[PDB]
Amino acid sequence: TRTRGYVTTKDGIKWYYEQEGSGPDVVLIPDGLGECQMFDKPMSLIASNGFRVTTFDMPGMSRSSDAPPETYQDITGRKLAGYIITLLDTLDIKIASVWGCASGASTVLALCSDYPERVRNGMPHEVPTENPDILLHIHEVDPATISQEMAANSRAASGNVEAWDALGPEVHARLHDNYPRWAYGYPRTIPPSAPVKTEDLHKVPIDWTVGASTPTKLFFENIVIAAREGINIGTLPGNHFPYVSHPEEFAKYVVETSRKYLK
Amino acid sequence: TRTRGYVTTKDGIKWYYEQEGSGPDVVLIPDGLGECQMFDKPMSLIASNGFRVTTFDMPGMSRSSDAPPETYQDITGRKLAGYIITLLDTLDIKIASVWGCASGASTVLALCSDYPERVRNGMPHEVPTENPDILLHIHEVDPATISQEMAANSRAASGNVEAWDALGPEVHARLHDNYPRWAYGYPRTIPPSAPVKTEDLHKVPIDWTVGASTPTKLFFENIVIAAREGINIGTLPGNHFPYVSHPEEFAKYVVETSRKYLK
Repeated sequence: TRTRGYVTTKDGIKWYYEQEGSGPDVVLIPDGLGECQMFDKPMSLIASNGFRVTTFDMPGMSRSSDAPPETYQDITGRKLAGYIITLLDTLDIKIASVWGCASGASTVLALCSDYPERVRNGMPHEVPTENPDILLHIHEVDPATISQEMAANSRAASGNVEAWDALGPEVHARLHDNYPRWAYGYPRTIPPSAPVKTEDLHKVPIDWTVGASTPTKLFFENIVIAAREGINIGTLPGNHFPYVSHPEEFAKYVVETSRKYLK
Repeated sequence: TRTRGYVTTKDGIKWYYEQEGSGPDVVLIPDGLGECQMFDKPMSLIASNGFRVTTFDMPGMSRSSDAPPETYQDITGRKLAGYIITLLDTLDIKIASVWGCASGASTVLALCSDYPERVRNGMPHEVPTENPDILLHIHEVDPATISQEMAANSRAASGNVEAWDALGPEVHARLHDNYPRWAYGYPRTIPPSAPVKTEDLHKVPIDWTVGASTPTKLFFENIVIAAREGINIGTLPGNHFPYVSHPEEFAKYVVETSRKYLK
């Protein structure tokens, strides 16, 4: 049974979150778009394997939109990690296996580096280290343009346009409003702040991934860093949203990976 | 400037080869298709930067078709390297900077591992380590189907279909006949013989690349291996045929990369 709710943390954010299952904690941090409904399908799969899974809309995004502007402006992995930690304390989550793509991945690494005690294992996916030229000036145009552009960009990187489309009108309407907000506070500050320094990656176990169909250059640097640092690195079917494109495989990956760090 | 002709080596191969320029030797080994006309444009560029460039059609392919059956069957990097050494011996090329993609890349590595004394530096591109899904049963259909399917597959991996097409009707007619032959003796034996062990990679300088637009999973292992072994690794624009898709950029890479090892 899926638990759905809202909670107001001490930092003023009114979080929308979902939980399912019991057992060791698994946390699914969304990507930059901050829409946790993208994890709906995988959520059940994971939970069914003896895990309590928690996900949520990111501050200022979708259902967690009632939050202070600072929580969605000048965003970095560490900033977002700070918020997550507060939320986890509020939900009494002591330690967890954390997944995250893009900014969510930056957050995972930030958590791995600065709050090692709260992380059982980190699963970052496509950590932004550079700013694709397709973005670059995405925070200068009008909201409608950003929305139209980012929707096309996101769908293109979906790894499966059918499944992407099948997220539904509710989700896409929420995504429509998130795009501009994302554009103003993420692309410029997230990449440069990526916690990929040597000292950020060895406090807890890390299992890094990149989209199998993602063009090599986009996250080439992720692979080189992982390899050079001796961190498990691999691919997942799909591109930027494996949890949407290939929910069964995504679930299997998260379950198998987390399972190996449990007693 | 450019010389074009044939030379019959002691192994029975009647090679079609081309040379241009003066100075240190640079050898451009074609990919699995074994068509050296793909190097036409970049060859001039490289030759004009103070190098003597040598290229050729691979054994049993294109203009190098008059060759014993053995030379195009059960192909491995080492097998091809043996033929190349004989060719180089006949052309009096003692030491060279060698470029190679796919099977060509496997050959480069084979040369680096087994004939280090003949290699100034190796520039392998997209070394096949696994036989990709798309070519699992390629040999199981009619030759006409093989030609059609492989022409499509190659065009899709061209990195620039306009440039691919622009190789010309003559090249494509030759490629048409090469496809089936390549399918019978390459894809099943090339990948398993990849000289990518630790013992094959430290005898001479190597500068490894993968296509920037190539789907990550395809040559994902190339990146990990290079990085783990501390070998220079980067991307080149395009996909599988950088010398066709981005001739100028390709030529620049070969020149700069080779130039740095000169003494």
